[PDB]
Amino acid sequence: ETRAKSLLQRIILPRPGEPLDVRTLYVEESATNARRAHAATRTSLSIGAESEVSFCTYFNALPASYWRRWSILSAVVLRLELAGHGRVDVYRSKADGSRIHVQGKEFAVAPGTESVSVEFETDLGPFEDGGWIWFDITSDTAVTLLAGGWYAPIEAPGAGTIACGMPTFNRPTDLVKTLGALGSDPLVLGQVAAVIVADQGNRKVVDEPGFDEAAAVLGDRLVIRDQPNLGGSGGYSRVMYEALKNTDAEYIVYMDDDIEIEPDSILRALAFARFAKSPMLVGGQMLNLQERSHLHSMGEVVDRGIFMWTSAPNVEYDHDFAKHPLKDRDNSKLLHRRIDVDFNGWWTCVIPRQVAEQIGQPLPLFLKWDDVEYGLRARDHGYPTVTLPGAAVWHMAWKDDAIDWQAYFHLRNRLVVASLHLPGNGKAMVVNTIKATLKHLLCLEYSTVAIQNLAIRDYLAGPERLFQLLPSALGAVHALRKQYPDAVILPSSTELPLASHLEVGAVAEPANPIAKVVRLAKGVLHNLRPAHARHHETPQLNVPTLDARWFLLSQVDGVTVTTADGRGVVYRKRDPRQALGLFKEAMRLRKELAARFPEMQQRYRAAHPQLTSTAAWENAFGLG
Amino acid sequence: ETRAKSLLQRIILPRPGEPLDVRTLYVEESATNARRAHAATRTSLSIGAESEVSFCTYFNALPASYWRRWSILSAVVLRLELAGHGRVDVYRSKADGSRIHVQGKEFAVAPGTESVSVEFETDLGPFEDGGWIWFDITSDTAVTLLAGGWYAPIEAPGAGTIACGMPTFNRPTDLVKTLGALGSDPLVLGQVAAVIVADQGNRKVVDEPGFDEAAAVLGDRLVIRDQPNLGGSGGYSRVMYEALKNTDAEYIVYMDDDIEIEPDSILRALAFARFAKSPMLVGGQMLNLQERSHLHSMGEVVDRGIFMWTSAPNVEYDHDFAKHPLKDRDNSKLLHRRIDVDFNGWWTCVIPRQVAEQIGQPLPLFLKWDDVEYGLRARDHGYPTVTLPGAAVWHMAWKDDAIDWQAYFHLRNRLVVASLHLPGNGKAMVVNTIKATLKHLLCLEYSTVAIQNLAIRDYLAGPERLFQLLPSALGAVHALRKQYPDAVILPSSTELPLASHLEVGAVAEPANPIAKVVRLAKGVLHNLRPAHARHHETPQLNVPTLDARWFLLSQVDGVTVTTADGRGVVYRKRDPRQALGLFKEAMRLRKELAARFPEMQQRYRAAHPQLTSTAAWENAFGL
Amino acid sequence: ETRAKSLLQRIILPRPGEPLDVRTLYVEESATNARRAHAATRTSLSIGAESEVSFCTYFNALPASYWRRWSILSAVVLRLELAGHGRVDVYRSKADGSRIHVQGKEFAVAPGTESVSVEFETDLGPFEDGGWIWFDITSDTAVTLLAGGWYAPIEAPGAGTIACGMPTFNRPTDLVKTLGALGSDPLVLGQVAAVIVADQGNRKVVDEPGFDEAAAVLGDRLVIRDQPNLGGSGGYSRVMYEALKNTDAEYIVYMDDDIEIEPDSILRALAFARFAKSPMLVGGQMLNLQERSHLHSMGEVVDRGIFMWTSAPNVEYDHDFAKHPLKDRDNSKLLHRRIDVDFNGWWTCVIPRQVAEQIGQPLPLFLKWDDVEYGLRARDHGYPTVTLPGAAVWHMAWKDDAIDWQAYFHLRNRLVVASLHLPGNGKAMVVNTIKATLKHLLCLEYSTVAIQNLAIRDYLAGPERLFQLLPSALGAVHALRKQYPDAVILPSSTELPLASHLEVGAVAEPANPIAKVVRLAKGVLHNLRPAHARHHETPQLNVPTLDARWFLLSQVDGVTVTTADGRGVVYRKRDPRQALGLFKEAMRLRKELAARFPEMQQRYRAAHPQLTSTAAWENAFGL
Ligand SMILES: [Mg+2]
Ligand SMILES: [Mg+2]
Ligand SMILES: [Mg+2]
Repeated sequence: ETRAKSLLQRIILPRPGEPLDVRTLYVEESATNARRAHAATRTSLSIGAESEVSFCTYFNALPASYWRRWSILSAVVLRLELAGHGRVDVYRSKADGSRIHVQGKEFAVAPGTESVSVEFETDLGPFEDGGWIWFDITSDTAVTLLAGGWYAPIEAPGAGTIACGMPTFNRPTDLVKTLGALGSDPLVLGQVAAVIVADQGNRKVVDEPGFDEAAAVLGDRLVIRDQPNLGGSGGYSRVMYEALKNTDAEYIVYMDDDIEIEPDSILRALAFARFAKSPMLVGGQMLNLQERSHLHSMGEVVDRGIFMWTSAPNVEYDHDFAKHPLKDRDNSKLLHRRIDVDFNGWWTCVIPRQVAEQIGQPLPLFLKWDDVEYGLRARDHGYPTVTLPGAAVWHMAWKDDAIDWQAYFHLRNRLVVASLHLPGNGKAMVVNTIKATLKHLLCLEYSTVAIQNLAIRDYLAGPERLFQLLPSALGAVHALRKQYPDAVILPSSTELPLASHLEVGAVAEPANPIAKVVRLAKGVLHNLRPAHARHHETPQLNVPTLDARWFLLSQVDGVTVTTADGRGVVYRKRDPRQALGLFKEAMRLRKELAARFPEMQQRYRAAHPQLTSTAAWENAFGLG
Repeated sequence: ETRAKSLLQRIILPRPGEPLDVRTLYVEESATNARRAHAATRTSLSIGAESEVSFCTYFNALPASYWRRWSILSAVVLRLELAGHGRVDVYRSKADGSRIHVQGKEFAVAPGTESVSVEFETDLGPFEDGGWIWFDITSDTAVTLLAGGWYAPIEAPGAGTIACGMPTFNRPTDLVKTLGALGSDPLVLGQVAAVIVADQGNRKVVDEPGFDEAAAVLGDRLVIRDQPNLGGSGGYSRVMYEALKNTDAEYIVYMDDDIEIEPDSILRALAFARFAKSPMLVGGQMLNLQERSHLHSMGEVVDRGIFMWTSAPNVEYDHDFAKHPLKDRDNSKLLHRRIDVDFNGWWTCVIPRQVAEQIGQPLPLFLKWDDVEYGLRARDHGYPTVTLPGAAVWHMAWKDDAIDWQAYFHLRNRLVVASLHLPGNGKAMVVNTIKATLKHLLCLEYSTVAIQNLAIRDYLAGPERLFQLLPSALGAVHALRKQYPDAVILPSSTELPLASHLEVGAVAEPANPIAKVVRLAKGVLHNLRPAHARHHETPQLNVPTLDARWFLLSQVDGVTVTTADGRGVVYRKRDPRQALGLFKEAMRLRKELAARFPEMQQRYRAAHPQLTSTAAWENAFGL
Repeated sequence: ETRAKSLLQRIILPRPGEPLDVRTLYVEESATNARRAHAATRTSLSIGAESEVSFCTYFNALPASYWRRWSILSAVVLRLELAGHGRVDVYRSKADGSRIHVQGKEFAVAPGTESVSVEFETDLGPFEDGGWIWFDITSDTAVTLLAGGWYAPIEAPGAGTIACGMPTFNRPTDLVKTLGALGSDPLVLGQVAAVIVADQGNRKVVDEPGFDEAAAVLGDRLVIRDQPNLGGSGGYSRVMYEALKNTDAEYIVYMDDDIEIEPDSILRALAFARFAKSPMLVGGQMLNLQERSHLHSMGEVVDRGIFMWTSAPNVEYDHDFAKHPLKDRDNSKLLHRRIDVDFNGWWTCVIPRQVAEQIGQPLPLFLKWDDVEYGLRARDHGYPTVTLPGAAVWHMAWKDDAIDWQAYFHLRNRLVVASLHLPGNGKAMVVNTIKATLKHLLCLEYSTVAIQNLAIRDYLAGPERLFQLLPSALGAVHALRKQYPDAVILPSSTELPLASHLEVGAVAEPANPIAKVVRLAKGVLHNLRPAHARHHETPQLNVPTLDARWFLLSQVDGVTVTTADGRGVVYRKRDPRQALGLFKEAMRLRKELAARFPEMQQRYRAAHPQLTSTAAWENAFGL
């Protein structure tokens, strides 16, 4: 007689010996409890007498606003199996984090039996701008939650079969763990029709220890394809090609090879994609793999002025649930607002087969902006994208991605997608790139300016080169970078002579803004003077990563800057002649870009159907 | 199968009944734990079920940046012996204290066995500017850590034999405690080849109760010598002399006679010196003996402008770990930066035998600026000094060391080392000493100005007088100070008449700098008028230590000031004639110093091999 | 073998079921302890395994500064008896609250025996400006402190016999409870030779239930004497007379009939009075009876410029140890300084027999300014007064003591004592009383000025009327006050018609000081116009106690003000002619006082020996 029909989200609990900071993602235990809640299994919990455990957490709370805005559901059904005497209280929240009591039931096991069912049904009405639904358990005796989860009162449409896919490149140790975690949960395995791997490196995962057991667990689902290193674009395009050609799944699940999979997130994203009103992309969120209690972002959009991907409104990066729980209205109010996004990353993303077969294959961009363009294309075809809170995987956050080789792909493809979606003349984007070049030159980052000029040149060459540059651009970018001293990395600062500290002045951040202006003037005047070769062989300062800002780099001639991860240093040397030459070349290229932008818009929008075609990608993979 | 090859740092735990604030130096227990962790032994811990214990502490976290910058080690190995069912998560940090989860494991004891081994291996890659490596234990059941420690994956070079040495002076009880603690650890005794003591006081340690048991535990290693009071310089010089002459050890371990020795710190410094790329000095840090949970300084450098020793960059004094643990990124982020130092104190310092035989013996400076000069000499000879975190010893911190007799030895030697490592004319140092003399004369500290003039006069006498002033300057400084009223310490303010509180106005510090300037003007105008003798007999105020600042001593004629430790008072009296005369004499001496500084530089750089030779110190030891 | 000789202070512990906030005066348990410490008796504690208990509390910490400044002791001996396995750590503090570790010992009961002795001896050296000495107990297993206390390493001078004395007036229940508490401790009764009571009321203590048992416990020490109500002055004078005539005790102990006695405080004050360098008055502190975890004052002095009793330097009233313990360096630093006082209250005060026989009897002042004058006379006769921390009793603090009848005795006796100890012409005191009269007239407190004028008149009547006004001033003040509407208390504001709120403007406290000035101007202008009789029958506002300030009372014609304890209201009314006449009379009397001040000084200083004679008080007692 239960209203529960289809499972949407299980009540998952931490692992044996889980760190205390990560436990906040599952349960919010009250400090007044004289005993910590012991998690016997991954779906059961054991709390002692006179204890209160709140499930207003990132994993066990239901985002009712998302299930109201995009799902065909009118109400949700909470079901719990309990043993012992206690009470379960169901609360909801508004768009500003205010707690509202919904219902409450005092439960106890009937004598003669062993367990008791507690069931609530709450409408998705008051969640127009945001809000969650959660439940707290306040025990009178020793209470044990045997099982629980959220349900939809109607059966799930379709079959729900999914084809997973991960592009890998010389990361077999992590791919083995990913496949094992994918095959560990039988509920997830029951929905997987294929597991597609695109090995683009030389160290094949087949030759990795621990691979055969996970492969036997997955059975015939595992399909590994070898191909040249075509980057993330080529890898995910091969995944989608295999899923659309050789598997009969209803949803393609883009994943990454270096993620820690929470298996219930896949089921949550699948159930959300199945109950959607219209076909839509359902992506997952990212938790920091190094700080596992941190949610990296609630959602991402793209500023259409300068055309640049940024955080969605009411979103702040890096949220620590251990320090600021979901109940904290001071620091976690923005988490109670429904976040509307333009795109979602491919670390975990669900694409319906209809959307994939209609809008086509990814663009041959190798890396960067390959997911933003796909999200924008899906939106233009009438398919929105939702970053579903609760469904997430663990992956490393973002370092020197705007300085190293990536600074090439970040710019070129930025100009490509802008050719396909930026409305207007694009002068604001050119001014943004001009000031970015100014900053790069003032910070003694000349290889970045060189490779960005190369990116502008390769972009102005037309879309007909996009498939030729797919496997050969990275080599040229690397060869151009390694000819500048600021790109060659050393083991440590000891490989150079000791810091002389000669001719060093004020290099600390200014306080008042007039000091900022006078230091900018000082830095301009200093960069105008010819440098001293003395500081090109013996560095002046050993500057860390965070101390390497403009107010320090604009007053030096030669400085060792420590890399982001702290594994080495790079010797940046100031050269007025080369700086002026790179600036002149960048301004020439940007003027030509501002002049030819309508032509490039037309050409890229005309070549887009040929770039997303299946035959062109078949020729790219070598299946001619 | 284990990658462990050389023990570098043992996981040590607090003593039975250890104070809670001191326990934070070893373990960081979570407040949500229902039961406090019980340390059965000093090398094992027992935690209850569903508890978490973090080892990101001052004694159980490896300073990976130091073992990357100066050691030949490419990686470290963490080996743990555990009983029960739980999980061990090894983390690291960056230069700003960002916690990076490195690697986790879940352990359980198989049925039929008594314990399990948990081993990790982590490279020393991402530690260019700083960072630690630690591990946390989250228990599912009752979990007992039987043993654990850090291990280098290669064997240790050499033999690891050490010769420890402590100069003592009328402190036999603390020396007996130190000798007992030195021979308490078997792993430490296994590496000690000699224990040299230089008794310079009348109260001999051989006549102290409890000495014979510690002597029998140490064995033939204990070697006690007797010599006149030649200060710390002479004591450590005698220690190094005996070590290089009669012992075949590979390292000399300078220690102090009044320290509480953490035994594993000696082995940590030894392992850090043995795995060094080039020979180097591996000094230890100093924990406050009175506040046993505080670390005094991460390291010390010397500013070459005014030439003065101070805290290294990114170093603040007095860091309480009980209040600000290592995990606190708000108040402990500076402890995650690799601190480069110029020298290290001789409360615990490791000097390789090669370095000692090459650079020589300490200078005959008696007290102050001896370890600084020795570190700078080692640096000039191609040997750096590193203050290794985690390897520390308890000892008192610093009070009146800028007013009492030490103000002599601190200034004179400050000039001596300035004749050796100060590039330039040295006018900045002279201006700094001029303004310091101004501060002293405004604070009615005339004895300090007098002994500083005496220090300048003795420094301008040349290096030939150094060995003559080694056993004779202290008595002269005492006889000079006992002629001033501000240098005579009374038992209490009760020995003087009651405070009159007459003619006492603005003595509380103001809040605006304009008022600071007008009060400085008031004090300048007050130090010009002839003082009233009535206030030189009956004091005006009974001022405590903290209240004795310039905004009070410049508006008074006679005041009793309480000493730093609070065991007495001193009667400071203002005299315009004597103040002006001392100022004139100090200015004349500093003019002569600024004029003759190149001459003194040449004289001290030429006579350096003679003052650091074995024969001169043998003549000084009475040998 | 033990250096302990004389018991100075026992380590006392809370009562069964003691409130948590009161437990902070005895023990400071660590919040991390899994179990709260249980005190099976008042002298034993039982702490569980892995727990820390700090005795740096108000009762179990030794004020080393006071035992160094006023006592002949050179050190203090801490002796404890412990069962179990743990560690004791003795700490001290400086004058600013910095914790300095002194010593530490690990204890464990030897096999066969049941308890072990732990003994420390610490010199009273570094306590010139302040500081305490305490000990912390950190357990390993179950630990039980059976008994402990502080000791002097020399025997106590004299016998230590004390004669107690408590004046009472119609308080039989509290006096019986006080007698029971005084007789409950055998260590206190062993020193008590007499318990003197001066029953000055109609209801006698002899007819109170529960009196016979306390009387039988006290034995023949209880000496009750009946006499007319002569106030506190007469009661304490009769107590001193009886103690000096009919008992052979060494120290008189003034107590109050309505205090909750901590019995060990008496022994602490006695030990401090015996070991003193010179004879001195060792008084005790006052803990708030309504907030038992609060200390009212660390000490009291008297400002000589305007001659008014106030808090001593570095003394803040009302210190809550439950919220701000002694270890809190931010909110309890001032408690770590030695407080020098001018006098001490008579709720608990030890006066040596020599001092009492020499300086004489208290002055016949009825109430107020008697203990101040006695302390000043003692100080003039070379006998200082010291308020000893740790030795305290519980008693009510202070309300309306500046508006009711007490405003009379406080002013008159303020002048009298001034005539004995005020250097100069005393114009500042007259100006202070003038501005106080201005404030009283602004707040519609006309009876206060009406009785202050009577006080100025009776003071100018000469000291020959002091013994005549002893049993007659209270009735005159009462009959004069009850003729004013602001002094007649009503059961509630419901006795008057409801508040009309008519002609009520700005009554909230101004923000910027310019608003304060303009509101003072408005209030001055409002007191110039004729008052409307309408507001004299129906009140305008029902103003609480804390809201009855000048900024509200200076802009009204008739207001009900609630009394301090909240048991009634008074209908204050404004009358411009009456206020003007009271002001004129006050100015006349104050100009006459400022003119005749040297005359009254000479007269009172000449009459003081006759007013403190035994014959005059024998005449006053009816003997
Ligand atoms: Mg990846
Ligand atoms: Mg020392
Ligand atoms: Mg009373």
